[PDB]
Amino acid sequence: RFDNELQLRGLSVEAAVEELRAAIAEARALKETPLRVVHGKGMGVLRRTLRDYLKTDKNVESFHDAEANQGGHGVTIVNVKR
Repeated sequence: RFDNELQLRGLSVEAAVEELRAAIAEARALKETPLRVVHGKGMGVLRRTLRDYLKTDKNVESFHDAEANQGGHGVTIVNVKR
């Protein structure tokens, strides 16, 4: 069980990006990091599109897959700028 988990499974790419962008902006304002982005594995459509978005989000310090024990490739960890 975790804090700052964002549930994006079953969303469209556009909807998921919009939610992720809002969540990150919120986290930056509240000085909260890291975020756990729960997108699921599927055919990897959400993961790839959300990683693609994250490479240029102004608020992001870094991002990577979760550890194997904590969702792996179905979760992206976002380190938000402090």
